[PDB]
Amino acid sequence: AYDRAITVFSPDGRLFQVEYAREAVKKGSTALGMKFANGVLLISDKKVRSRLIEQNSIEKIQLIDDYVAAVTSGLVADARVLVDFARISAQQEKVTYGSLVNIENLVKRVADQMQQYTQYGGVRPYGVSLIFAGIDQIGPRLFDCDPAGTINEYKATAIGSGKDAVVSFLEREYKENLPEKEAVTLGIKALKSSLEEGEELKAPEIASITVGNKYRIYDQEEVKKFL
Amino acid sequence: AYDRAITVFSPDGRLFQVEYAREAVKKGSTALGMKFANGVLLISDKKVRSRLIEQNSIEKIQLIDDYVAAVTSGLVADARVLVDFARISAQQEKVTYGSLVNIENLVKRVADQMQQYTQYGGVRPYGVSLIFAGIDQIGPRLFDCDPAGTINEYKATAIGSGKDAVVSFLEREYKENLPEKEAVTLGIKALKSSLEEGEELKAPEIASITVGNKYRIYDQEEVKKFL
Amino acid sequence: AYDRAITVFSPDGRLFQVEYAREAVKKGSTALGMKFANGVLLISDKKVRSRLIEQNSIEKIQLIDDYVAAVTSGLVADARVLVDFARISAQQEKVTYGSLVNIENLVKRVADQMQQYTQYGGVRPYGVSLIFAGIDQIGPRLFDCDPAGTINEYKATAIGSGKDAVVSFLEREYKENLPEKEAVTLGIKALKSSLEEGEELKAPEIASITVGNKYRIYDQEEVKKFL
Amino acid sequence: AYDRAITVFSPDGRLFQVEYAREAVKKGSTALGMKFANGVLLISDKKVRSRLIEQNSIEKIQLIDDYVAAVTSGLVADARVLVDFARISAQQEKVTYGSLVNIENLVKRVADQMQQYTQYGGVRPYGVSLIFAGIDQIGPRLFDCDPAGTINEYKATAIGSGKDAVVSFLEREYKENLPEKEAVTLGIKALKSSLEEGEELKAPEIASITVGNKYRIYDQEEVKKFL
Amino acid sequence: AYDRAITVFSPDGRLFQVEYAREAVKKGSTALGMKFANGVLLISDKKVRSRLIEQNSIEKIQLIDDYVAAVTSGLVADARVLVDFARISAQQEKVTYGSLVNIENLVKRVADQMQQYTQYGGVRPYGVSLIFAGIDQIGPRLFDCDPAGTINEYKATAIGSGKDAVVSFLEREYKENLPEKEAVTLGIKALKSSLEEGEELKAPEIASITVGNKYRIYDQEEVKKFL
Amino acid sequence: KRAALIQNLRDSYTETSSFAVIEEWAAGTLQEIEGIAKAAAEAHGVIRNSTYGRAQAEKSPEQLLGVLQRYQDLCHNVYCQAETIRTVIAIRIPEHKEADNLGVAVQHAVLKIIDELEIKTLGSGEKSGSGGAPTPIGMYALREYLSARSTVEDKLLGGGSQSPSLLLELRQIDADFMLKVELATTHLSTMVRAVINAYLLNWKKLIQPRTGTDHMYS
Amino acid sequence: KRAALIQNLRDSYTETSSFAVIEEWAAGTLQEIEGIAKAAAEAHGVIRNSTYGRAQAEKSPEQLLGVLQRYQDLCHNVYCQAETIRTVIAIRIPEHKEADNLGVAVQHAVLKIIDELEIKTLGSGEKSGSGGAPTPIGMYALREYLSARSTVEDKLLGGGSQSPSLLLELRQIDADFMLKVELATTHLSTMVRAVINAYLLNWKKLIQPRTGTDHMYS
Amino acid sequence: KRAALIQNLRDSYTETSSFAVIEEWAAGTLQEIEGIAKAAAEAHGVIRNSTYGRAQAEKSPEQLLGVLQRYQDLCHNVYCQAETIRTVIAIRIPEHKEADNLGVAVQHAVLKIIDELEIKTLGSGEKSGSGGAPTPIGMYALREYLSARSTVEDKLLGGGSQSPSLLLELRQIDADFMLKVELATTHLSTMVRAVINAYLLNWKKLIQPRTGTDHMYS
Amino acid sequence: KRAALIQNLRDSYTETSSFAVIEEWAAGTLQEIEGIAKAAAEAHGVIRNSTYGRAQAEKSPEQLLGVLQRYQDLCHNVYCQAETIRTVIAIRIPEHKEADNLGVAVQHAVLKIIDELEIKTLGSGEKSGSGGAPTPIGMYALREYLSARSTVEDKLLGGGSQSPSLLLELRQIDADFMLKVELATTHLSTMVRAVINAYLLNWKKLIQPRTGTDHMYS
Repeated sequence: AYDRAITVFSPDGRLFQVEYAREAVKKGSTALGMKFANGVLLISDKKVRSRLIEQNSIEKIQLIDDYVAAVTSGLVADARVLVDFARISAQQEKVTYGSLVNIENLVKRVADQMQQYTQYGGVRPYGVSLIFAGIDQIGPRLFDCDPAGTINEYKATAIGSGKDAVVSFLEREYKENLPEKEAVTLGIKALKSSLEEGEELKAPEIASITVGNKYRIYDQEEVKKFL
Repeated sequence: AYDRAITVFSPDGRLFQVEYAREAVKKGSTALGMKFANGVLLISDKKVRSRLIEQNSIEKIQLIDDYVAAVTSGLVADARVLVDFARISAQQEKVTYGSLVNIENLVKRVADQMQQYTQYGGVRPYGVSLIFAGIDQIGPRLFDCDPAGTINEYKATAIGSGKDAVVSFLEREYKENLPEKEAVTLGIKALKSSLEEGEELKAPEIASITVGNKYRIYDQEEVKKFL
Repeated sequence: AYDRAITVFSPDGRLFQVEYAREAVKKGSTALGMKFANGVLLISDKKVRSRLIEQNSIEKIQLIDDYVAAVTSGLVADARVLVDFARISAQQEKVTYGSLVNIENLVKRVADQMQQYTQYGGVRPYGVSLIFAGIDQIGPRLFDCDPAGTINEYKATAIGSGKDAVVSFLEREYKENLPEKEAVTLGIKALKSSLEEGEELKAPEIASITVGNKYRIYDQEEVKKFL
Repeated sequence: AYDRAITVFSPDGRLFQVEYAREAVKKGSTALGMKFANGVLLISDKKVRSRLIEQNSIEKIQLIDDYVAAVTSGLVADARVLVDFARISAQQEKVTYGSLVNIENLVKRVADQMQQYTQYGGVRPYGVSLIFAGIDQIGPRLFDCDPAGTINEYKATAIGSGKDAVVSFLEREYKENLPEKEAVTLGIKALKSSLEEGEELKAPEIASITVGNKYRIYDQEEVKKFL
Repeated sequence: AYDRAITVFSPDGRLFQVEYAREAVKKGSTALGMKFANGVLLISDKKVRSRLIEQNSIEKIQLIDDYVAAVTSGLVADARVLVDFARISAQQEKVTYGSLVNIENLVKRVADQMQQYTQYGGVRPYGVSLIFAGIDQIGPRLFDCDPAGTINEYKATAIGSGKDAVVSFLEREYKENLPEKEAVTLGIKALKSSLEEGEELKAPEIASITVGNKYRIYDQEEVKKFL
Repeated sequence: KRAALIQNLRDSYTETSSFAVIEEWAAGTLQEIEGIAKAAAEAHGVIRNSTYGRAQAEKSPEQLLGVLQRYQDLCHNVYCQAETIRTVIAIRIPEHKEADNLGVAVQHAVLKIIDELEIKTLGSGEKSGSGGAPTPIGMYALREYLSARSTVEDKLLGGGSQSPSLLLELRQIDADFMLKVELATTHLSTMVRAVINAYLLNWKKLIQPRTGTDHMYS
Repeated sequence: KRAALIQNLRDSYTETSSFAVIEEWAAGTLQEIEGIAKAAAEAHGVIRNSTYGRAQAEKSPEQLLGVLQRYQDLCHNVYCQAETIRTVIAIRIPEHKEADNLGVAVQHAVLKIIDELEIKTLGSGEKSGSGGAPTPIGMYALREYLSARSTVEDKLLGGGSQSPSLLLELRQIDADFMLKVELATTHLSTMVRAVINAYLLNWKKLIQPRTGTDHMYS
Repeated sequence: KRAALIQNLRDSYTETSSFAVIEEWAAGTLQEIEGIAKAAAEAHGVIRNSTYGRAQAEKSPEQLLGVLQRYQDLCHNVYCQAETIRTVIAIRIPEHKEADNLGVAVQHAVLKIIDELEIKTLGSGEKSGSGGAPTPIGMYALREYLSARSTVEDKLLGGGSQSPSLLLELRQIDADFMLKVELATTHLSTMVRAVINAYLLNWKKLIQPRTGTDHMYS
Repeated sequence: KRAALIQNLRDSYTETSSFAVIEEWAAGTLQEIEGIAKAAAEAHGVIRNSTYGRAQAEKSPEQLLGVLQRYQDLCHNVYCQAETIRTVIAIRIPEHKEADNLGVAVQHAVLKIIDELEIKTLGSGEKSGSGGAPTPIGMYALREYLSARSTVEDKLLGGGSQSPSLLLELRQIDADFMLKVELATTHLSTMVRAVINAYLLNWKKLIQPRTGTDHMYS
């Protein structure tokens, strides 16, 4: 039983409970982000799941402010709490300094909140991964962040069940500085490459932002033009 | 024993104690809600259970305010505590801003309270699901909310033992923008479709609200006209 | 071991420790209440148990105020603590508003105290059930309340070892709006129906209240006239 | 293991750890109290146990104030702590109201302190029973109080190893309103009836109080006149 | 099970959970530091791991201030949290005294934070080792610091998977007071000596500081001239 | 229809079937066991007082065969009756679950002693386990006796064996098999009385091993 | 294709296959077992009332052979039928995991009693374990009877044995083997009824031992 | 009436029945065991001093048969008496429950050593388990002796065997069987004394294994 | 070089080797088993309708030998094939560690049922354990049959035995051995189908029982 308590190391220096939290992330639907020419975008598959649901409501891309967005994968309730933390944390920084100079610090604050929950007994980790994408004073940024509180910056990355399909595809096909429309197409292709063949990709979420602008969420009909 | 503590992930990234709380919800009697033309309604079956009970008292639909109602299913005492939280939370918002612009946020606050009880050891989850229905500045709304703190917005949904019967029936027969009386009929049909045949549906609870009005609770004799 | 901790759900969504608390209630002696014409009454069997005890002292019916009374069954010390809570809670309401408009809310506050002790580790539940009866602005009221924090309003009900005998007898013989003396007789009959035959009912406690009056406790000699 | 934690109910609704605390009480030497004509008394056997002990010191009857006394049986250190609590609690009431109208409430406060330690994990129960006897505005009073926080008022009762012998003897021989000297004789008889024959009763402790007076402790020579 | 709790000594006076934290450090890529003529340097291997990562971002050498830097090995999230602590701790000292006279004390504060997490139950140790190097009023300094809170000052040392290869190589080849370029070469050699042959060292991180100057981070092209 | 199948099974083997058996065991059966015990003891006395010659190897004593057949007939009935009680319990073992098994534990507890009665006490099995056969004599007592005796009858009859001890052994086979019935009957009585008690104290849970009050849920 | 292979297996041995067996067991099979019990008891009466001479060692009683062949035929069918239920469960034992095994536990639970039915009750194995053979008589009853009888036949026929008890043993072989069929059939009935109950209460988990609602994940 | 059935059982096997046995064991029985030990040791001396010839294969020594029959008679009584104590305990094993079993544990504990006395020490069973038979000689001692001896008698009598060691073995059978009774009686004494102690220290819980004070409930 | 040695082992017994075996088992093997079953059942009918005289002790029925040789040849192939799968798993059991053994547990789980198939179902061992031999007939079925039959052939041929039951037993040997092949084949089918399912659901972990993402370490 090196397996049952967030505070117990295995004899090889592993935290299995943290690693199990990471398996929760794998049960979420795939999402991805990539940097392109003067911008960054997010695409999220949506496991669409009944006509009785309201579609235009519950959805995985969430604005953190006008210049920063996140997608999540894993336990939904956990994700919601972490997105709210991200939002409040962003506004605290804005009130203190008047602006958000480096998105990396917002992500670190969320990652630190997550790391805490891997070190003190009495809590479980969040079963969530996030991708964060936006423009700041350094430029267009793309980070991910996992249940361990591990951060990385990427040119392109994914989270969810289809992570590995989407990542190897992008390892092969990805180029820097694509125009937006080519970046979106590449993204749709990568996402498709992760599905069981004889399985159609339904309308995903797409959001983009380019330097000197606010985020825009593509509406369904704009998205279909890529399907 | 990946099974015994709210704070333990299974090796597949599951929280079985939360999934067990969800089984508590299945022991409750079925309730449902659906959006219709400029409105939303709730119907609840009541496991009527002795002539010595006071009927006009203890009952599953509860007003949160004049424009928002809830039905619950699962552990009754848990349900009571959550409805009270909903009510207080609603008034807090009203005092802060003067009104309740988006019912989604009330639901999120209740869902967050529930998610907390799935992350800190020393507590168990609430064994309750709720449906929330009302009118706000977006329009008529219908949410559910489960022991995990998971939220979804629907056109129609159900909770309780007969959930799956009622949901697949609505998946087949449901149409948007029905007039109120047709909506209610469709609802009564759906509810009936979940009973063991040779088992009669006794008088259920029905509440409705239409844009620009307050909630109205149907009284027994108005309900019988649909039986 | 889904069995050993108040905070563990069984895989079927049960809280066995709460259910065991409920078995504590079954070891108490039977008590009952019923609504009658413009009033409500309580009758409690007293397991009389030695001539060395002081009878006119320790006894199961307790006034909460002049208009509200309770009987308990189960662990005596637990019952005492809950009756005190009920009394203080009643006075808190009276100080805040000047009166106690709806007895249901007093009962809810007691039931909420009890539900708490079924959700946080570090405590056990109260092994007590209570019947509350009194007059308020709605009319004559009769509630019970169990270790889970579950509430119900009744026309007639019982608690303790003889619960089921007394309840089925009342399910057969009970009628609404009896005069007081007939109500008391019916109650004594019901109580007797729960004894092992060749076992005589000794003098029970009886208390009644009718609209526009305070509670009265029957003294022994008034009670004997019904034996 | 329904047996190991104060907060666990057995499947029959028992708290075995509380019941075990009650076995601690049985290892104490017998004491008893009885009401008599306008008064109440206490007699305590003292397991006298070496000539090197100071007798006129450590002893089981303890004055709570001038009008109220207690004997204890069980764990000595626990008993000491509870007697101090009783004393402080008595003085708190005196400071608040100017006097101690009903001894029952002092006893309840001590019994409540004890009930607490049967409901919150992290403590064990007190392994003590107490008899309290005194005069108040109701009259002469006699209560006992056990590890569970259970209270009863008696005409006569006992605690300790010889409880059952002393109680059945009193059930046979006891009469109300005896003069003091006859009461004491009856008590000494009862206590003797609990000894292993061929075992002599050494000098016990005796204290009495009659209406309108303070307690008096019999000195050894007054006691011997009854041996 | 002398193995499962940070607060349990084995019968030989070992804290295995601390020793397991230490195994986490071995999974990190190798880094090293050495003192040279009027200076100190750090070299870190970077397990480069996909062209989709942003290289110029996430990297193991971190400035603590302008005159002090650290490399870490082990759990990344833990490392981040410890580097932030190091930074804040540094500024607290600067605000109290106006400067940082002895780098040893900064290290001790970090080491003490780490030791705490090896003595109080309810937390796990940090799975991180750090090397600290900088100039202070004593001169050029080089410390390491492990999960146990153990500190040592070195002329040269390493942390990570290749520790032992790099340390024995330096035990053979190291000389004091080399010029900077020879020091860097020796370092690159030592690092290479720890790789599986038929495995090429990609561009590492290098930072150096010499008395009376601030730290400088070598850029990729300056580093390649040594490869 | 699945509920109907379960219901037919349970309708045909009710708590009255098992109670019927227990009533019989408390009355008739323990009396018969007693009589067999006394028959056996009486036969043991006759044999103890006998001197055996070659004449005894030429006829199988009918007194002993009668006692043995009578015991086998009782054991036969007790086995068939035991199996009624088992059927009544086994067909009410509820849906398998990792909890709510307080009643199920009572069911397996009582089934276990009824198995011990049939396998172990009655010696009903074809081959006994590594537990051995703790009962002094099994169901197939007649067969055991006739095999033991015929081997010794052969050696004595043939020129017959001249072994003085072999002759005394023939007698000891007769003696011991009546002893074994006295002992076996006492043993069986204890066990039958134990099951009477176990059943009558536990029957409610044997029939309804679960009752789940959803007062708590709405 | 791997899913296709699993699917073929499961398509060919569906829940209807196992239900078909259970319906038969509830109706036909228990009746057949009952008849065999009555056949056997009747034969036992005939033999109990017989006096055996050397004549009886010269012919194998066809009444007994018939009863034994009839039991062996039933046991044969019950075994083949049992194996249908086992195949239905065994091919739906899911991916091995350290958790989410509440349904798996139901599967192993029911497979265990079907194994006990085949190995232990039906005595189907070539050699029984250190548990012994708790059934009074196995599948290979005819074989057991003929071996037991032919050994005694030989000794009696040859100059034949003069053992009086050996003659009575021949008779006891005939008697006991019919007794063993009465006992074995009651025992088999309890077991078959037990499996009817176990199956009908548990079948949903036997077929779908896991269902995992990812309402919680997005 | 169910309570009446339990009450009849318990009225007919009361704590006096079990105490009666224990009083006898403490007085008479241990004395009789002693005497048997001394009878056996004396017979062992007689045999140790004898030289055996073919004459000894022609008669079974009546001194040894007497000692063995005397031991078998004691074992017989101790078994019947042990079963009284078992019945007294077994019929007061209370309702099965997962708690309140401190007294129940006392009951099973004492039943266990009485089972060890009957099965293991007295060797009362038909076949001993994989535990082996730790007692030097069982209930069926006379039978064991006569079989061992008659085999050797046959070989010696027939042309008889010319084995010098076979002749000495006949003597060693006589010697060893008297040794085995000395050893078995000491062993039985320890066990009987152990049960006297275990019973007298535990009898209150044996009879009333539960008492539940509902002072705490009202 | 040590990695090279491990690599050669694993290169020569890859997941395709084990998949090849499972494909065959799903197709060809289960069909062959089915045919053997039908051959055996047909032979059993022929024998059931026969009256045996001394003529039958003078020739070994070639129909039966064929069926048995055909079963032994299948069992032989299944065993060799089973050992391929074992080799594929056993050579990928990773470095021993007290943790990270979720995949290892899958490996031991599947190896366990393949062992059960070889030892227990196929009866491949020289001597079976205290578990007994739960399969109706083993690999060495021909040998078992011939030994059983020849012993009875001898007694019948010699003056031959005059046992009527011995003659019927010769017939019952022929009958039962064909029955045992029907039963054995159904049993073998269940087990083969069980392993098909177990392998196809678990193969990924059988080959790669660990994958350790050091995203968390730098």
